[PDB]
Amino acid sequence: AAPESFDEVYKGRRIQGRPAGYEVFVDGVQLHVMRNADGSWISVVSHYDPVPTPRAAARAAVDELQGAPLLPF
Amino acid sequence: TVRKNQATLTADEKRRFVAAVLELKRSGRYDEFVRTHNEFIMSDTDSGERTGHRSPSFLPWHRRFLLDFEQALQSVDSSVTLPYWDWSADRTVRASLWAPDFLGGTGRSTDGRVMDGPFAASTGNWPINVRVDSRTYLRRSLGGSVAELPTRAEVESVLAISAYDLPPYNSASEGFRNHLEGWRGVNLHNRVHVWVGGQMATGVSPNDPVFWLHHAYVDKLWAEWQRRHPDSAYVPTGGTPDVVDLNETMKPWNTVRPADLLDHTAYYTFDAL
Ligand SMILES: [O-][O-]
Ligand SMILES: [Cu+2]
Ligand SMILES: [Cu+2]
Repeated sequence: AAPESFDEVYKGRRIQGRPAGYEVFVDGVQLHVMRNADGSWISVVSHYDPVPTPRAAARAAVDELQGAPLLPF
Repeated sequence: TVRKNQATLTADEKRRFVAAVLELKRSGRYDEFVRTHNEFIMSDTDSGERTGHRSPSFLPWHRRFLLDFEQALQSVDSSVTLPYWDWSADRTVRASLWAPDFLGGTGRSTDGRVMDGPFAASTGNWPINVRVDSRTYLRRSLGGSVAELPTRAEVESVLAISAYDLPPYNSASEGFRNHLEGWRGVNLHNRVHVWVGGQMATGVSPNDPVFWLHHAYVDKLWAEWQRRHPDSAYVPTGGTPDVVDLNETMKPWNTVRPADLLDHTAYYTFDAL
């Protein structure tokens, strides 16, 4: 089963997630994310650092970006 | 071809390595290595085709990727070889690796920007082009996101694992390859990416020249594992969906197999193994 969708403003940035196998967006720009076999998640800007959920991966991307626009993949 | 511990390079060898890397950047060749690595880490998945990461071919794939990069360096200066970073030994920000005559240091706290060394954005010689984070300067936060690099005792515990890899041949596996990669256990290779931070924590991690020195030491650890376990070898050995078996070719080259890459000494030796 895929995780639930989410939508919130995190550190001033709109993060959205939805099942697709799952998509995340940061201010409307899609962010590559991936699920590991143990159920953890990573994003392309944190791709060696598992976190428990796609929202956690989106928040890790906002933390990584330090305010900068994401560019599309 | 001898791959040397970075800590041992002469000032001349550091100068020549840096100039060769800067020339691959200026000529446009460097950024295509960055692009190839990001394309594989976005496509390598635990339940589908997986080649460069989270799979038994993680190690031969990165061995061939580093060989391609070393050959490109040698096309600029034939005396240059890839050095390796033993992060178990050279484990602080004071390491000579991070000095201004070599890779430069950590980034400043506000925006992660590396401010010294030859790859600092202010030099004009190290544009970050292939990127996901839109910022165009090299960034690092050494020890920011995880507090310690692996220790020698931790590396030893992974080296002692007898099986090369095990079904299901992905990030959930037991065995040496996944413990070295780091998705299970005390975590060697992934933790080093996270410890450097900046681009090294992302799919475009070859944007930092330390990428190559990190993976040259990972590659050395494979060589040490083999010497510890001469009775053990690459697996799987045929018929495995979505996984590169021993005698199967690997993308993107298509013309080389794990079997062709197990013996590093056909291509280089280490200063000490
Ligand atoms: O290997 O990144
Ligand atoms: Cu991915
Ligand atoms: Cu990688």
